[PDB]
Amino acid sequence: SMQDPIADMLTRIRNGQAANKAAVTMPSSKLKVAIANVLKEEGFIEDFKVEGDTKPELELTLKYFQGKAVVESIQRVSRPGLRIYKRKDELPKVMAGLGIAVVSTSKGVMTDRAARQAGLGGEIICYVA
Amino acid sequence: ELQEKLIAVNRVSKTVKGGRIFSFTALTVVGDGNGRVGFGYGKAREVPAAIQKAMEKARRNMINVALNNGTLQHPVKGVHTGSRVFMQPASEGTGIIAGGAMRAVLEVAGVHNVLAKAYGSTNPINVVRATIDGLENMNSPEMVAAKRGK
Amino acid sequence: MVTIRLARHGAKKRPFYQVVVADSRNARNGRFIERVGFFNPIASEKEEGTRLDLDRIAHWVGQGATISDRVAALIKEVNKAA
Amino acid sequence: ARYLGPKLKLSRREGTDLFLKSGVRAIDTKCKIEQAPGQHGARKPRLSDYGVQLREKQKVRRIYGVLERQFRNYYKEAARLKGNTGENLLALLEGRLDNVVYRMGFGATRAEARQLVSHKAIMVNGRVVNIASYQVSPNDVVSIREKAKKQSRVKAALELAEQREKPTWLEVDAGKMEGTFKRKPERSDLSADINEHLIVELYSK
Amino acid sequence: KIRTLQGRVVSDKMEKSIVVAIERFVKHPIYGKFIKRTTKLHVHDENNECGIGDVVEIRECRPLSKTKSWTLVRVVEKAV
Amino acid sequence: ATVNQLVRKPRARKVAKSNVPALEACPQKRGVCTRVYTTTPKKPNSALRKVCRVRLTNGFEVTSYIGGEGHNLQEHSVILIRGGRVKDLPGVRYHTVRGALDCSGVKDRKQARSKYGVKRPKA
RNA sequence: CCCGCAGAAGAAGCACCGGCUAACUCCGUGCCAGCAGCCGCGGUAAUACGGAGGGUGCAAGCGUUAAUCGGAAUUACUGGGCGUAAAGCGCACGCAGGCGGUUUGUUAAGUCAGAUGUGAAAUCCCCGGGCUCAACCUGGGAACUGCAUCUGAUACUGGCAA
RNA sequence: UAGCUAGUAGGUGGGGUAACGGCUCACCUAGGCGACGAUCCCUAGCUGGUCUGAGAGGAUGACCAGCCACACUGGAACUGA
Repeated sequence: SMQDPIADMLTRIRNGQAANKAAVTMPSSKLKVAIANVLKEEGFIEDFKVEGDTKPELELTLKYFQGKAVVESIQRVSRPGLRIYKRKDELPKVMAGLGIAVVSTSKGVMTDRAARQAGLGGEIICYVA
Repeated sequence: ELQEKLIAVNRVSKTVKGGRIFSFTALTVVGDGNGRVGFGYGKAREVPAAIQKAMEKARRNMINVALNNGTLQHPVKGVHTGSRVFMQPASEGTGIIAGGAMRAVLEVAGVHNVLAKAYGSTNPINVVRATIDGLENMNSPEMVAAKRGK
Repeated sequence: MVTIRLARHGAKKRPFYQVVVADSRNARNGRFIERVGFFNPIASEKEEGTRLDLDRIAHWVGQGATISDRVAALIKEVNKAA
Repeated sequence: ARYLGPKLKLSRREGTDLFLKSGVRAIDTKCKIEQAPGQHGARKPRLSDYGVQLREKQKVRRIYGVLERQFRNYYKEAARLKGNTGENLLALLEGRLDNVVYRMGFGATRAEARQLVSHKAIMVNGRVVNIASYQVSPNDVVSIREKAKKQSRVKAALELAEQREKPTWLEVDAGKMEGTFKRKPERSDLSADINEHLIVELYSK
Repeated sequence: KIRTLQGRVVSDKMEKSIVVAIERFVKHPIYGKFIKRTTKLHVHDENNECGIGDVVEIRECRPLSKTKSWTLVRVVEKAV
Repeated sequence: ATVNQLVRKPRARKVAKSNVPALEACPQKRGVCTRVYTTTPKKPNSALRKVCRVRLTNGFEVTSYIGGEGHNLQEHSVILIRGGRVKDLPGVRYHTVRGALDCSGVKDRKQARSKYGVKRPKA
């Protein structure tokens, strides 16, 4: 059956961006809202909201500037069959720092920059082009 | 002042009722030393006119490639048919290191120093149009800045 | 016993000694416990070329080490001042 | 070592004045430029890219009169040090004692400067230097002792020196056939014909 | 303090003897996977207190006999 | 393949046996030879070519080709064998060493002097 | 290591010259004589076989071989592939392994911070010193990419309870 | 190369080493190891390192250091710290 919802919605938003939709809906969890909050504070995704108690779900809206898409590429690096772990000095820099990196730390989940000032290592989730 | 330089040339055949009749083909790129590099492809009966036809066709298919100083900014992938390429900035010095049928198309771009390498099968016709769209997919900080805050 | 001997590492016709503390039964330049200093006989006009650490050799004398003739002459030559 | 051969053969083959003959009549009858000698060297050879690289290497090598192994070691040392590779390589190569002796003007050709060096002539800090592979250090003194004094060769060289440009980084001095070294030379003063990057590209492969 | 390890019995009972196994994760030096690894010792006990399928700590001491070098101190979660 | 499949069984290399069953990775060996042969080449070319059968000191028996112009080999004599293969004749992977031990060199050869091992004349 | 003696004296060779890879023209040989690492070149005009002259590459050395690695993404983890080429078992059913929906507490076993002990001295590296110059010797740092212990961090997996 | 192992695995008491010890003795138990490679074959001294490649790796253990095991081929001890 299903093995991960993180990969599920990452693939979902990628395919939605390719097909040029305007709304994506999926169930919710604390990890989901945390990752959505981080993405929105950085600014790839427009906004988010939640509805429902017994069956809560999230909704996301993409972003456009002209006909060219915004999310150029995306892929989940950590898989439930193989883990990845990096020290402080080993935080990779995608796209020579132009891009973003999702890191889960002891102090929470945030961008790579604040981790670098705080000098804390943790988990790696996805690479945004 | 635009530059030019030949790459390769090979014969072909048709084998029509009378017998084997031949023709020639040529390919060439152009560059102004400040990006904005295109290429062309054409065929004729003999080389002296074939190369001229190739160059006269090459004036089309212009593109615009952002460049920084003298080196390329960030790595880029490239895929087409059965060839793949890889690049890396290597700021300052060390010139340009790259294989054949790749040196010319990059030299006219104006970059005086860069590091790159091509993967897989490397027939020259297919290898070109890989660095082209690779540079097409390139982004400088201004464009990404234009869609996210600062 | 425990002694303070001399060993060399230099090229032919160009000595370079290195005073060290080790066991008597071992070889000249082989196993050793801890380096303590060095001496350059040919040396030059330059002042540098004769250094030791008085504290460590004093401690090792306290622990029960002995002395060799050349190193004794050297330390008498330098002492704290001479 | 050393070349020991017909020098204008290499002058003609390269296709540019190599400054290594340096007589008084720097005229055509000496050289016969743009001929490319040989049995039938009249024909244009239609160089290729690898040929361009090899010819540039030949030019840069013969101008400074060095064999292969020394050049490879020089490239290794230049690459080890920091900074731009080509500029560092040229700056390092310029520092050879024979070249600075020639540029001071105590000779006419680099080869004759080396001949003077090998015969225990040039003096520094009151100590004789034997070899031309010596690397000069900043803020040194170049001079000639008294055994080789009153030799007409040095006077003739001094008189013919002024036809050159007297590079700024070095002080011409020469009031009493005595000089003074100042600093490492740089890109601006040396001729801009030589292209650095191609040598590095050649050693890349 | 005194270093300790925790394990599982999965063993028969001889006269004053139990066998224990312990587990821990490790990172493979090549492929990056994590694989469960098992190691086995032999223990000298007292009054054959523990039983099959019980969780118990362990510590080392003087070598008593062949392959027997550790002894128990405390037992926690008695029985299954 | 998935990572579990690898940690169950690792990858495998290839032995890649070399082209010289002369073995012992020794560039040169010594032989005694027994007799001389002449045999035809393959289709696209045609001439006469000389070979020789050598019974080495390691118990191996192989056949080698002799290059040059003329030779002085009969019955049994001491020669030197080096690496290198001839594509034309099928069944030979060796070149006899000219101008060494007992195989005397060619005469009058002037161009390409170093090979064939003949005392270069200084006049 | 310095000083002196008329003294040019006493001192240069070796590979390649069709493409791959820098440089060509004549004479004799004419499916014989032969080369060659792959393509293969030779029956009357060889830029490839033998000689001569020129050219090209390194030089107190230069070519031949033997052996190791990358070019090889041709064992593919970082980094490949399975409709038609070398490749999906004939199908199902299920132990041992691997991996798991979604909440709230506890736990510090993974994991991450900080400190301490330990990874012998040569070498590999960076600033300098010395032998007329380097090779070579050497003063001080750097890393030995781990191991063990102690104190902390609780977002994710792990053990617990609902 | 799919089953190996009775001083083999423990307990009780004596003897022998500088010392715990199946290090050896008499008795009592029914065990120990193994698919996360036991037994059985072929092959090789081991590291700080060396060479190569950008990194990962891949071969290798020449001299200089560190440690073992070996003195015609099999076995024993006296002497001595």
